[PDB]
Amino acid sequence: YEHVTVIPNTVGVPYKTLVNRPGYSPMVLEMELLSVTLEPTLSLDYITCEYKTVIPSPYVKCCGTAECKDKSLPDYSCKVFTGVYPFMWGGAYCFCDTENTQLSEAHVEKSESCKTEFASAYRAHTASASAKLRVLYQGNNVTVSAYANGDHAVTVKDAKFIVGPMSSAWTPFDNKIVVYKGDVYNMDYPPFGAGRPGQFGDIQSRTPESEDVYANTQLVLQRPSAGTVHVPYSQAPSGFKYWLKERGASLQHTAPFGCQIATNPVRAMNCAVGNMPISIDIPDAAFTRVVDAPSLTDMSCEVPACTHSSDFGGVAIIKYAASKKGKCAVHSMTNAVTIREAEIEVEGNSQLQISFSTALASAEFRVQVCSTQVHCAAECHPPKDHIVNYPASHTTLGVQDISVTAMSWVQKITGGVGLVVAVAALILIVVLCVSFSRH
Amino acid sequence: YEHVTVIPNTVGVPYKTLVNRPGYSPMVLEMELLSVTLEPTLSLDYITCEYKTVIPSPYVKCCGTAECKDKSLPDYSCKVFTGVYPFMWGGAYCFCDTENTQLSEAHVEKSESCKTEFASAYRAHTASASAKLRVLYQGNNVTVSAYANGDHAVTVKDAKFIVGPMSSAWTPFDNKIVVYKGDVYNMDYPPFGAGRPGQFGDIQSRTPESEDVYANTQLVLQRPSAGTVHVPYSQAPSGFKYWLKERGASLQHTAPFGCQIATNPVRAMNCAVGNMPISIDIPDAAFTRVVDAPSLTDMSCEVPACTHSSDFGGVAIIKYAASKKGKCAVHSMTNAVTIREAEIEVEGNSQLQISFSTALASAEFRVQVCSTQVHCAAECHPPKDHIVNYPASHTTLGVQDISVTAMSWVQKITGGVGLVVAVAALILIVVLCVSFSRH
Ligand SMILES: *[C@@H]1O[C@H](CO[C@@H]2O[C@@H](C)[C@@H](O)[C@@H](O)[C@@H]2O)[C@@H](O[C@@H]2O[C@H](CO)[C@@H](O[C@@H]3O[C@H](CO)[C@@H](O)[C@H](O)[C@@H]3O)[C@H](O)[C@H]2NC(C)=O)[C@H](O)[C@H]1NC(C)=O
Ligand SMILES: *[C@@H]1O[C@H](CO[C@@H]2O[C@@H](C)[C@@H](O)[C@@H](O)[C@@H]2O)[C@@H](O[C@@H]2O[C@H](CO)[C@@H](O[C@@H]3O[C@H](CO)[C@@H](O)[C@H](O)[C@@H]3O)[C@H](O)[C@H]2NC(C)=O)[C@H](O)[C@H]1NC(C)=O
Repeated sequence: YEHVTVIPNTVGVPYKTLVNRPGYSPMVLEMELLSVTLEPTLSLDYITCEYKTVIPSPYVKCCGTAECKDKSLPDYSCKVFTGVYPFMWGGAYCFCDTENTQLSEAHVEKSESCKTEFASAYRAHTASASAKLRVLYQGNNVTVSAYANGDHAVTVKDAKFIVGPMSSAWTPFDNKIVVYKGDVYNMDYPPFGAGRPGQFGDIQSRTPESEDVYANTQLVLQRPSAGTVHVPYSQAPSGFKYWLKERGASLQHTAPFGCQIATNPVRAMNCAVGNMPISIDIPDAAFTRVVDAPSLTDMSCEVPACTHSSDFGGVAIIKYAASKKGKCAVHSMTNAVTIREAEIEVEGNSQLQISFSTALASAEFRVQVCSTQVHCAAECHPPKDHIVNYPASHTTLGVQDISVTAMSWVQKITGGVGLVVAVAALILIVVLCVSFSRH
Repeated sequence: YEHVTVIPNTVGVPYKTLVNRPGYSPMVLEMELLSVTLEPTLSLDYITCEYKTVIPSPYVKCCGTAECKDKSLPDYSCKVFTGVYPFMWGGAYCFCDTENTQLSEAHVEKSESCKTEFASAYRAHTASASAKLRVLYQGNNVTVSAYANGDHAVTVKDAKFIVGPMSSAWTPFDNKIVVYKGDVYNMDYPPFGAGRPGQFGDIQSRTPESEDVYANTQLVLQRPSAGTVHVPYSQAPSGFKYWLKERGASLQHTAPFGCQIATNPVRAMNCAVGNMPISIDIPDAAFTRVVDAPSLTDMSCEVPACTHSSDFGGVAIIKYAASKKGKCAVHSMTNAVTIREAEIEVEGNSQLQISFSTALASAEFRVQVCSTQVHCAAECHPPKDHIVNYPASHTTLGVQDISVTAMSWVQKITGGVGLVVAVAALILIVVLCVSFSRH
């Protein structure tokens, strides 16, 4: 028997679905999402890391001008400085006083640190949804791990589960993301081969091991101080280091819908967005024939206490006369009231307790305790605690879910005004009918 | 100088773009797409292959009944056949005649061939476009390899190229594809864990080396022939082998827009879809000053022959007076006519020869050479050949592109009728003005 139901994508909140298969005693399955993962498909664009500026020892010609040679190195710069008379610890380096010329050169290489310290620039396309579902089946807890794209069937205890597709394609990840050691950011990183100095992606490579490096640090060689050999330069500070200080909050801190973000692989977990359809194929052996089930008659529901405290604060006691010893599934007939127990045991003339959660001011609801139904009603009190550390187990209320006392007042007021109108309307109708009787 | 142009997404067809930078001689860059690749990002769903049915030697018990326990193997089946009296070459196996029972069991597992012969069920999301472009930069042929997503700047001879994004997101691949070898199919393969017997996907695994195997072959054990030791069974033949015979045409042969399909990795190549924006950052060194360039005067154009073939039929002879020896760009001022040569050499008082193609019955166009325009005119003949094995070098014909003789006829006819109306209208206007001159 194939049963199709839909639950909210909210994680950690159990939902109950009634499987009503004619000829068999009603079955109730409790399903809870333990984990929902949206794993984006990524394509690496480039690696950003700290750059190393390489400055080979300067070449000094005591007499005669040095010549520059072009090189293909990532950001090669070379300049000749005439009129230089450098000193070493033991005295002037050159015999020549004025004809001395220095050749300075420098280039940029990706640092050895880039092997472990780097940010990866990725493009995200679509997400592969995956979910772990806890199901109470035949009274046992079975965990179903399946892809939530609607195309993965998982069979446990001969029950086949289809999960998804997701009702929402929403993902916390943007088209372009940057990943740094567990921290994922949504940013429009600059195009490969066209990065800018002092900004993220100033030095770029396609892979951490690639020797193909783009660099735009605008390295400029300056004239050495008189009497010295050092090679001064002006260069934009690594955009990677600046980014690390200016990263801002990561997606696990900024994402909507309470999404948890993790890396290796990049994952968005437990995003409370949309619904997740579930289809369960339940084998005939799993069902108990109606005639083989206890029949419950002479039922009466009493509700000794009710508080709409979001944690099954309500308790109801149901008296019953069971035809025989056995088990019966319990289901609420209204969405407004959720019952914690999926099944109870029945025997003879006795009573059972059920814990329930509702937002209702007045808990008017019906309960199916096996094959028969009983009507429950109560006045529910508010909680004293303003804040809790858990999501409500009950659903929200509509405008029609006001209290019984409030409804009585509304009916009396509405009826009072409606009666005045109905009477005034009748008087006018009679007068008009008379007015047309005098034509 | 940043020049932004759009090249139609056609491979093997050269396009001319004019770079007009004030103060410098006009430059023409010839661009040709050599290869355009759309590479879909894939996520493997499962592997299918030919299955092996494993049948262990049958267990025969003599005076006694055999029994077995259920196993977790992918499609395990076990049955006990009573009343068996098997013979071997030397006589009956059991001393007992009727008390004998045979225990037959079998299961389905991936064959040893699945490591080599298999089909991969992939999910295709979006494609990363890339292209190889030929550019006639500075009179030389420069090959640019770049991603075509608006990213990946490529610098060649100090000229920086940005390619894309593509004007069309269209791809030949559906969201579900199946890859066998060099063939890719747009197949809506069945959900994992829920394949059907005798059909593709009857046996499934997540990876070629995975021990996680789903199988649905309807393997049913049959009673053995009397006196014979064997385990007969009814099983649906491999759906993989059936699929191989029923594969049909692959996307390589069925895809629209002339798309070429290849695998390892999966690629769609040279699809004639939409267009591809190109932005070129051209260094000032690449431009020649107007004063340094040759200046042409006293230009005239004649066309010894013209045929409006898809090839470069039609030759224009242009006479010129050049102030200096040198070279300059040649550009057509009309889209209707394309000139094969991008640049020519000019000297003194001489003539230049260029080839062009057009769909025009009457070729009327202006040619800009060294910033001087000359007007050409010709009567073009139709081609004798009906079909060629190459795409037209010229653009399409507009509704306004009518021959000069035909245009003359239209003007004479339209003018003649318009004149009759204008005269008739004048007569009526005069009569009405007279009518209103009464009283
Ligand atoms: C099926 O599982 C549910 C939920 O239990 C959770 O999921 C399971 C698969 C396991 O991973 C559990 O470790 C995990 O908690 C079971 O219901 C839960 O039972 C536990 C006791 O085992 C309850 O803990 C206590 O409950 C009392 C109630 O008065 C509290 O006072 C205690 O402070 C403490 O919380 C837990 O609350 C309860 N959860 C719910 C929603 O009812 C369920 O019993 C199990 N069924 C079977 C047959 O295993
Ligand atoms: C720049 O490149 C173009 C195009 O050439 C193509 O791309 C190059 C990068 C190379 O890969 C070439 O192998 C490739 O074809 C050159 O124009 C082409 O020149 C060739 C001759 O070298 C022409 O082939 C001839 O065409 C005539 C036509 O009548 C035939 O009779 C000959 O037998 C022969 O096939 C080719 O047609 C022509 N292509 C076009 C569109 O005109 C170009 O010369 C080159 N320039 C430089 C400086 O290298």
